[PDB]
Amino acid sequence: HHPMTEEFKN
Amino acid sequence: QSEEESGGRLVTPETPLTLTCTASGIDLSKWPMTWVRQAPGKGLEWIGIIGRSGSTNYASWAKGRFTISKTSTTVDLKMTSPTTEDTATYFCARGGSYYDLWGQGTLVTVSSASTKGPSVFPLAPSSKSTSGGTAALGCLVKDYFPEPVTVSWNSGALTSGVHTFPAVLQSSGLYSLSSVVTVPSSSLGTQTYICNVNHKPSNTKVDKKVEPKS
Amino acid sequence: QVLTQTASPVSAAVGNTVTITCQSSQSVWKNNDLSWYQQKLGQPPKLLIYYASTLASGVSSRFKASGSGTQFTLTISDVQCDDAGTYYCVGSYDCSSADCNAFGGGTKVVVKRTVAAPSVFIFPPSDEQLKSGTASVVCLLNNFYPREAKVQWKVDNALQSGNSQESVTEQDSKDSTYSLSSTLTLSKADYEKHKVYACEVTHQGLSSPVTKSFNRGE
Repeated sequence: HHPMTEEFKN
Repeated sequence: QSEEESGGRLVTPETPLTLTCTASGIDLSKWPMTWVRQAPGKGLEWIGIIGRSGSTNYASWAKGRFTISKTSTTVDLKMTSPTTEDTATYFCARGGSYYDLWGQGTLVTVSSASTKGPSVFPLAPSSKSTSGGTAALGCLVKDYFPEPVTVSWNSGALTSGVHTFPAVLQSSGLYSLSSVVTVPSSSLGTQTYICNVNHKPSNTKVDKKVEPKS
Repeated sequence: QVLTQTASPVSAAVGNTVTITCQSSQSVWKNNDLSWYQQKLGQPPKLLIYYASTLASGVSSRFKASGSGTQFTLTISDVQCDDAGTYYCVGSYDCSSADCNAFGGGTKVVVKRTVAAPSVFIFPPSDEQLKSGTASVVCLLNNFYPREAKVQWKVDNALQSGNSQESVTEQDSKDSTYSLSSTLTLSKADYEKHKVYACEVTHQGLSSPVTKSFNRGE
C-alpha cells in the first residue's frame, strides 16, 4: 500500500 | 478554495442518508479530507478521513455506520443505520493532520416526528415603555420542526442591536425561538421593521412587519 | 483517544492573558501533530495553530502555543472582546494502531467586564396567536453581565412554575454582554382567565428586583 503519512497526514 | 456541505435533512431512524461536500478550487487528489460533527450545544467529534489516494479510516465509535467516498469535485458521507444520537451539524474539512478549510455545515435530524412549519408572531414595541431611550421589538417563531430556521431583519440591512436567541425544544417536541432588536424609540413612528423568517424544511417563508399596537 | 482540556470557563479581562491546556491520553504523531481551533456559535471552527506551535496564516500573533508528546498549551495574550468563544485541540495519531484523529472537549473563554444590569422588556401575546389557542408572554433581559440571572413569572401575583423556558445568547463579541429571553406559555383558556402578567428580574447589577408588567388587553 501507500505510507500512512502520504495518505492521511499533511 | 472553498467547501460547501449539503444533504442534511430529517430522516427516521435506520433510514440511510448521504451528505455531500462540494469542493471549489481544490484538487481533491492532493488533500486528505475529513468529516466532523457537532451535536447541538456539544463539542466537535471526528468521524473519519479519506486519504489522498482514496483509502479511508473511521472513528472507533462509528462501528462501520459511516462511509466516506470522493469524486474529483465532491466528498460524500453515507450514514447507514442512523439513530437519534446522530442528530448534529456535520462539517467537511480539508486536511488530515489539521484542518485549514471548513464548510458551513449541514444539519441532520434523526427523529420519528413530522415536519412542521412555524407560525410567526410579533413582539410589538411597547407604546409606552422604554429602558434607556431604547425600545425593543421582535418576532416569535413558534412550533417548528426540524431545525433550522433563519431570521434576518429588513433583508439583512438591520444587524446592529439584533439578538436571535437559540431555539428551545418545547415539551411538544417542536422548536420555538425569538429574535429581538433594540432600536431608538424615536424611530418607531417612521422606520419599518420586518423580520424575514425562513424554515426551508417546510418551505415556509414569512416576512412579518412588526409595529406598535393601537 | 481522549484529549482532556482545561475545564470551562477560562476568564480574562481585556488586555490580560489566558492559557488553555490539552492533555492527550497517548502521545501524538511524531510528538507534535497537534492543532488548535477557535469556534463561535453557528460558525465552523477556525484554525489557529498547527504542529503544536506554528501560527496559522492570518491569525493574530496574540496566539501562541507549545508542547510535545502528550502535553500542550495555547496562550492568548492581550485578550480582546472577540476572543470570547470555544477553543479545541485536535490530536493526530498513528492510523495503524489508533484512530487517526480526535478532538479535545473544548474550553470556553469568557471575557471579563464591568457588571451591567439587564434592560427589561415584557411583550404580551399577539391577537393572531391567541386565535390559535395558545398564549406566549415574552420577557427580554438585554445586554447584561455576568450571565447569572433570575426570571420569575407572576400571573395575578401567583408565582408560575414549570411553564416557562429560557434561552441565552452567546457572549457578545463587541461588548461582552449576554441577553436572555424567557417565554411563559399558557393555554389561551388560562390566559383569558387573568389580568396582571409580570416578569420579575433578579441580577447582580440591580440593587433590588425589577418588575415589568402589563394588564391583559390594555
